[PDB]
Amino acid sequence: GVFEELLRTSGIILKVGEGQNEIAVDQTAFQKKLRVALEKHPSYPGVVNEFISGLESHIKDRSQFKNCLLIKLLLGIKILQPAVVTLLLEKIPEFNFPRLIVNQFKWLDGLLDSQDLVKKLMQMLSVSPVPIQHDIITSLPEILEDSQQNEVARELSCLLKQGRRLTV
Amino acid sequence: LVDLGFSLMESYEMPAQQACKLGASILLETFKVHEPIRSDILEQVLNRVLTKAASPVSHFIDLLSNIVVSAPLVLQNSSSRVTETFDNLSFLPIDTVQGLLRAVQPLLKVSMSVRDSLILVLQKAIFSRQLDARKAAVAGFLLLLRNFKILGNEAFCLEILGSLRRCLSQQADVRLMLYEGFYDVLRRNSQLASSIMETLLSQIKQYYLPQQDLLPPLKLEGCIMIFLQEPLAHLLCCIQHCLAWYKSTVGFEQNFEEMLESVTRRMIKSELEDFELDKSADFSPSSGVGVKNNIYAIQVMGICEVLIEYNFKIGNFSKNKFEDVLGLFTCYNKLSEILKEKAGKNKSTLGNRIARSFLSMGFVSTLLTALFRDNAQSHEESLAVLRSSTEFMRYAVSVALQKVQQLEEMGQTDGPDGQNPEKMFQNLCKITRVLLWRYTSISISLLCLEGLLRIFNTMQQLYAARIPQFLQALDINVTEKAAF
DNA sequence: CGATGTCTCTAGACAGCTGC
DNA sequence: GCAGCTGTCTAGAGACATCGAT
Repeated sequence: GVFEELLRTSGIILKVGEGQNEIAVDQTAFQKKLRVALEKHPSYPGVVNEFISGLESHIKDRSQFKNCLLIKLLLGIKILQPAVVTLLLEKIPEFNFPRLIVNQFKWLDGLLDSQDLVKKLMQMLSVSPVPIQHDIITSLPEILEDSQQNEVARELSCLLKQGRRLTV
Repeated sequence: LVDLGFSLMESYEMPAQQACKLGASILLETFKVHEPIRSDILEQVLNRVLTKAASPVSHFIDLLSNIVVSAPLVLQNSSSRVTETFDNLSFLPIDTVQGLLRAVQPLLKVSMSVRDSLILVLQKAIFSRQLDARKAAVAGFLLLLRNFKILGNEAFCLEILGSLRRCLSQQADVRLMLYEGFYDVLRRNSQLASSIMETLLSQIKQYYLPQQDLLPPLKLEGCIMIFLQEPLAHLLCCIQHCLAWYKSTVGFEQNFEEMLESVTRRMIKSELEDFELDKSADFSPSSGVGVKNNIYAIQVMGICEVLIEYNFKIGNFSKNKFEDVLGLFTCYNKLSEILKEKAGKNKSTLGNRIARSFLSMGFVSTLLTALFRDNAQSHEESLAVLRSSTEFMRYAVSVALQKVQQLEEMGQTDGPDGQNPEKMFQNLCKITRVLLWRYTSISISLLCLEGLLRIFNTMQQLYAARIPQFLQALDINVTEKAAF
């Protein structure tokens, strides 16, 4: 609930459901307010750890994920760099639902370590239905910004070799 | 008339160029004076530009610009049928997109719907991982920022800031043109300029290595993915030009100046002994490591050139900075005259000269005008020891030959004010005299004379309508001055 | 339909004709 | 005494005749 309190002082309201985002329409004051809140109360490993625990407890609800439909405010801090990744992992087995995060990650490249995250996304792709796998395969260029061309080309050629039915 | 013009552009593809001129003329006349058919003319020209890239098709964009600047309301009268044209990002968006946006600028500004369509099409285009698509996206970004003017709706200002910052993470090739185009939009903002400086400063901290005047700050290892990831020279050139603009306009700025000064003081103390490329033959074409040295070698040359502009501009007749310029070129020549063009690439005789320079046409004009045809008490005896560097003399003019050659082969150049034809016209009007004065002062003069041949060639071939002022600027009938 | 080979050449080099 | 200097040979690059069928 620490992240919930931090949202209460600077962020969204405590509303779990299917409503709209209770965030100010700006990124120079509300974002700065969230940054100063995250830089004033959390200043030690223990408090940031309990803040991470509160964030995991809060955002884990599917209602919050539907409310998300942004997340760039959370990614403004380095301490949530893998938190957004693991929340994406928690949101991915919801279908056809992951379309929201697929479109949300569009126009978003905040990441912890793309090289390992690529391996992890094909790892979850090994256990995905056909349609979601097709969308994710379309989304490999989305997660990159042309900085991992060689390995991604190698792996997509491997996918082409293994999968002929899903060549499109 | 309109059918004849349509088939005229069809039959074009010099008599063909004259046919293009005649067709553009007749289309413009029949559009200007005929009211109920101007929409038909707009539809015809919109349907004719598409699927036309093999032949030179600049005529379409230029006559479209002329007819919309004569009558901008036709597109709205045609219910803004330009939205479908946004798909042209895949055919040939090297220059057509830039000119098209230039033409449609006022109608994008007045009409909110077309602006929204443009922003959404470019937003979906930017994250397409195609080189061509990204080039089209960055080209459109170069224009959209200056499409909106507030320098003399604030959400519109602040929202566009992060797009290019995100795009900066992409390859070097798409990282290239943003460095050049940042100045054009920076001439059009006050606080957006501050944010752009902060973003560029954060970018340059990636390769700064803050160490206070020790082993050189070469983080070129990151620009290896045999390949290159970030053109440090272009980034440094943009940094210098934007810093000069900010200084002339009126926390980090003081830090910005000192770290730039620290780098200048570090290059003079970092010679080809602390450098990794101290070997005279480490370069090897068609090798995995030699080309890595080659890209490192070419990148540092641009690094030296940029700070030559900085020290000359930040210092004003101050002997301390002049010797810094000497040391910079000393590092430049010691590493450009030899190693490269000995083992890098000189097997074929070099038709051209000192490699592609990242200087300003304004700067080189100031340099030559201050160097030659300038002798005052403000001169601090620094040019006296600077004049001893005849190797610097040859480079000081060979860069100018490179710039006006860009104006010869192409219609533009590099550095600030590369697209404002009056601006270089004044620059060309100024540099020509000192170029002539250097020739008439008495190789070195061979360089300036070769330039004059290319000023006159460029003057007639490009600035044909602007000849009389240039002819009179050498101090109305052109012949009497020409005969002189 | 027009890619191609042939040819005036300008210079550079290291090597023969000056030298030594 | 083998140290000096003296020049056709070879590779650069650019314009033309036919190059060889579309």
